[PDB]
Amino acid sequence: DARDIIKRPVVTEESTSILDDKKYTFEVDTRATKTQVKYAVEEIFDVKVAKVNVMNYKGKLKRMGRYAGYTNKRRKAIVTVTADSKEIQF
Amino acid sequence: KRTYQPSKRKRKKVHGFRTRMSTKNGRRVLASRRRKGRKVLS
Amino acid sequence: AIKKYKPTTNGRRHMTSSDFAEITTSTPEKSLLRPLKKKAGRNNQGKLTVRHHGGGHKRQYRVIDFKRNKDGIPGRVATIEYDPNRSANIALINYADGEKRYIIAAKGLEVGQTIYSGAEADIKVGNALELKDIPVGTVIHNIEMKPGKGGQLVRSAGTSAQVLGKEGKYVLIRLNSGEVRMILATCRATIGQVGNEQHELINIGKAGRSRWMGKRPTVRGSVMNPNDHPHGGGEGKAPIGRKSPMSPWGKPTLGYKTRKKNNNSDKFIVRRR
RNA sequence: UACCCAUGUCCAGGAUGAAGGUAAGGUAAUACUUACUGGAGGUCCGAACCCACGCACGUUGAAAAGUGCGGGGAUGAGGUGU
RNA sequence: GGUAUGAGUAGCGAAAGAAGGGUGAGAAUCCCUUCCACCGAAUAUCUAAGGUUUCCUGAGGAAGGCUCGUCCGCUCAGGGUUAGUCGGGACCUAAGCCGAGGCCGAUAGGCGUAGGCGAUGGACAACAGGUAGAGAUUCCUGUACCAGUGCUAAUUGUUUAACCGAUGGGGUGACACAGAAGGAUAGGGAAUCGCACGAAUGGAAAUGUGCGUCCAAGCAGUGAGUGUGAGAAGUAGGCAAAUCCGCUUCUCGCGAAGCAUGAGCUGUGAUGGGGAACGGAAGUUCCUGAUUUCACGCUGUCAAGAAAAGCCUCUAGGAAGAGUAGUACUGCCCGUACCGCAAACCGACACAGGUAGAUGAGGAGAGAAUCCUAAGGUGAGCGAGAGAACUCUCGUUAAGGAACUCGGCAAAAUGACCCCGUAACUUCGGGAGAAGGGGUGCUCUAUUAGGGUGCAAGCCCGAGAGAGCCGCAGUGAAUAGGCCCAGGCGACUGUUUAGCAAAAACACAGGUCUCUGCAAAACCGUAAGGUGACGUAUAGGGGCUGACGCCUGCCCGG
Ligand SMILES: [Mg+2]
Ligand SMILES: [Mg+2]
Ligand SMILES: [Mg+2]
Ligand SMILES: [Mg+2]
Ligand SMILES: [Mg+2]
Ligand SMILES: [Mg+2]
Ligand SMILES: [Mg+2]
Ligand SMILES: [Mg+2]
Ligand SMILES: [Mg+2]
Ligand SMILES: [Mg+2]
Ligand SMILES: [Mg+2]
Ligand SMILES: [Mg+2]
Ligand SMILES: [Mg+2]
Ligand SMILES: [Mg+2]
Ligand SMILES: [Mg+2]
Ligand SMILES: [Mg+2]
Ligand SMILES: [Mg+2]
Ligand SMILES: [Mg+2]
Ligand SMILES: [Mg+2]
Ligand SMILES: [Mg+2]
Ligand SMILES: [Mg+2]
Ligand SMILES: [Mg+2]
Ligand SMILES: [Mg+2]
Ligand SMILES: [Mg+2]
Ligand SMILES: [Mg+2]
Ligand SMILES: [Mg+2]
Ligand SMILES: [Mg+2]
Ligand SMILES: [Mg+2]
Ligand SMILES: [Mg+2]
Ligand SMILES: [Mg+2]
Ligand SMILES: [Mg+2]
Ligand SMILES: [Mg+2]
Ligand SMILES: [Mg+2]
Ligand SMILES: [Mg+2]
Ligand SMILES: [Mg+2]
Ligand SMILES: [Mg+2]
Ligand SMILES: [Mg+2]
Ligand SMILES: [Mg+2]
Ligand SMILES: [Mg+2]
Ligand SMILES: [Mg+2]
Ligand SMILES: [Mg+2]
Ligand SMILES: [Mg+2]
Ligand SMILES: [Mg+2]
Ligand SMILES: [Mg+2]
Ligand SMILES: [Mg+2]
Ligand SMILES: [Mg+2]
Ligand SMILES: [Mg+2]
Ligand SMILES: [Mg+2]
Repeated sequence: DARDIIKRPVVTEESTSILDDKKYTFEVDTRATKTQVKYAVEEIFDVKVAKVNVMNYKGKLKRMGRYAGYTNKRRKAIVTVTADSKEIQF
Repeated sequence: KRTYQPSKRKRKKVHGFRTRMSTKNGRRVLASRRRKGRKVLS
Repeated sequence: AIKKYKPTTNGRRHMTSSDFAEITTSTPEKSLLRPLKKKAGRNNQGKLTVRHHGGGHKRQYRVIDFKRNKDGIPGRVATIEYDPNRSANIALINYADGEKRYIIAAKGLEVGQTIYSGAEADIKVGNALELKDIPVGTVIHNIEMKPGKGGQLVRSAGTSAQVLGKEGKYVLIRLNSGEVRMILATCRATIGQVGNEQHELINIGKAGRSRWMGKRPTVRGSVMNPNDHPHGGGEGKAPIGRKSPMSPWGKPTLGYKTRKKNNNSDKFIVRRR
């Protein structure tokens, strides 16, 4: 399903700075190929996707009182919609 | 020049899980570390 | 011919080399080359089983026609080439049907000569016949022991054997060693001494040149410790303080005969060397 | 770490001038001589690099084998990576 | 386990700092400015490994940091890594590893065939700009290429078979080392041109000073050169077949063409981009010149120098669809942060050690040496005084000059280039840089003579001599052999006791003895299977001796 592949939007100074450039940053399933992300975004948001760039983030090691461990590994997809395509809101 | 010149590949090829599994004595080692309850086999 | 190098260095001082006069090309036949990796005296267990081998120059194997099977069809000697894998030179034979093969270059084998193999071949140098067809007294090489197996016996540079007689289904050959033995008469041999007979005169000249040929240094038993060699140990130099000089593995190594006592081939040896 | 295997890679600069070749001579022809050419070598001098000869210092060290000043090899039986 | 003693003692880990300003509760130590100093074939720029968030921003100052601390590679929060083309995989194989059946073996297992895996190698399409707290050949802009896909349009084919074409054949792919001479281009430099200035202290409006003086892949042309006799018949081979390869014969022969390759150049790309100065000028000519490239191209040598895919071709096969043009669309996974001669890697440390590769400017120079600098980086995580003994690291030293000492150990001296000159002995190569001497700066004659470059203009290199001139001294600094006579040992270059021995020891070329007829002997293994060797007595194993020269006596009873 498409809403399994797209987890949640990414809201940061960086992610929010490129919304005007029609680039939408999502946290996507760690197994999702950029092709699956393209077709998922089109199904969910009714937009025309020009390109999808994708990057893997390894888990970040965090301490909390002599207990240490890794945050979740993340897969981040930046989805550029076409000029003619309607925007996604956030 | 000290002993211990690290190599990711050499570490797994000599001591890794699949190398341990590839021999009967290697499997004895895995069984022994499971018996002692090690967090890290291989 | 042997070229003697002038003593421009202590390294070159007594060194000699082939002039490679007989060699007619520096380029082997690409189709007849196979890769060859150095074993450096190591077994299929990876263990050193023969000492003093390792680290020579890289070599390609040339596939040699030791069988000389191609009966009736004439072969033109196209070139005499250097072969790093053996003491003899090799000759590229262009057969009239367009098959190319390498043979051991016999002494007197020239580019342009034609060679034949089989029952109708003349007793002319690089020709190959069954021993039953080869006259008594002929000088031969590349002698096969089992029919169709290929020549094994007299192949090294300058060597040659002589047909002595014909005793049943066996021919008597005097081998290069001076051993007289019986070869089955349907085995074939090539006519002529092998060639590159100057090969034994070469003075290697320097340690490094032995290293290029893949020979690592030999350490004498008498300068090892007693746990390494029967000659090991002793304060200062020691004589061989043993009833016999020994190999590194025990066993006497001066005069002690090692041919197996109950050997099947003993019936075919007429005179030991 | 030792030896080995396959596959890569490194070696500032300078010096010397082997064989061979060509041209003159030379001879019946050859040896041979001179000049030019040629560019050999576990060749020479010398950095990188590799080594570790002397001395000093260090000796609860900067270091569980180093540093400093000198030293040896430096196209090779060479160094080094995977 | 806690706590003493030694003791406020040793130590605080190679190094240059200074002041002013700021911040702050607090400042030698954080920030900024200026000057000073250090590295600069690195102490700079990339990048592999390795590390794994150390990266950026905002807070912090318990602990960590050998001092301090407002600061940090530390603590806490948020953030940050974008690819059809870069590297790896959806490609290829080497060593090696695994290995269906198989062979061998008390068990376990060992070996090995087909077949696989396996880079350190092969193949393979993207460049220049912009942007920035943190990525960038990845984002954006511009301009491309590679492989596909559909959709239009013509075109041709639809069983003497367009087209595709093997898992098969063949070619290529495909390779060492050394040397020499070239072409080109990077780089370097000088003028030119552009812009700015006109000056502190005696002088200068100019031979004045400062700064700058251009640009991709792709596409289309060209091109130093480098290789390469073509055509036709014909076929005991290339597991079948072949029009392909191989082989043979014949005709035509030439340093000429084609044909392949090929650095670079010229156009375009660019009305674009960048650029000394909120702005946009100049882009030229000449010299020098690679360690890069043409290119292992050429020549030579012996020690004789991967494979496979890929690509091309051939048939065997399969075939109604195929290509051409145009259009728009499609292109997955992994890595991408940051450190990377280092405080982030290996050394328990923020440790004088170790760490592959690419790049690595100028003057003088042969040079990557040396000294001083450029770009760029850095002032080294304790300081302030003092200027005793003593210790270490250095500099100088009257007269003497090895008297020191086991021993000239250490230090001193020598040192570069040019010229003169050079003995014994010798294996005729050497010895030899033997030894021992002499010269070396600046000015003028002098854009000298004479070279290189070029169409010129110019630019570069450049002796021998003559005159002169200064110093105690002219490779004025730094960096650069001490030498000789004679003897022992080892011929020689090599090798060795990681960490007290580098040697006369080992090795070595050479000698000799001996074994070994090939399923060799020898060696590993219970065996299979191996090495020997894809070798075959001019070969292989073992013992001893150790270049070369002259030699190598007697004894076979044990
Ligand atoms: Mg990616
Ligand atoms: Mg460790
Ligand atoms: Mg041997
Ligand atoms: Mg000993
Ligand atoms: Mg001993
Ligand atoms: Mg013993
Ligand atoms: Mg003894
Ligand atoms: Mg004695
Ligand atoms: Mg190697
Ligand atoms: Mg040398
Ligand atoms: Mg000593
Ligand atoms: Mg040193
Ligand atoms: Mg020397
Ligand atoms: Mg040297
Ligand atoms: Mg005290
Ligand atoms: Mg004290
Ligand atoms: Mg103190
Ligand atoms: Mg310090
Ligand atoms: Mg230097
Ligand atoms: Mg930081
Ligand atoms: Mg503190
Ligand atoms: Mg802070
Ligand atoms: Mg293999
Ligand atoms: Mg295989
Ligand atoms: Mg693979
Ligand atoms: Mg960055
Ligand atoms: Mg883009
Ligand atoms: Mg080849
Ligand atoms: Mg980066
Ligand atoms: Mg360090
Ligand atoms: Mg190193
Ligand atoms: Mg600077
Ligand atoms: Mg004095
Ligand atoms: Mg005096
Ligand atoms: Mg005395
Ligand atoms: Mg005295
Ligand atoms: Mg005395
Ligand atoms: Mg004495
Ligand atoms: Mg001394
Ligand atoms: Mg002299
Ligand atoms: Mg000087
Ligand atoms: Mg010696
Ligand atoms: Mg030596
Ligand atoms: Mg030692
Ligand atoms: Mg020592
Ligand atoms: Mg066997
Ligand atoms: Mg000896
Ligand atoms: Mg010997």
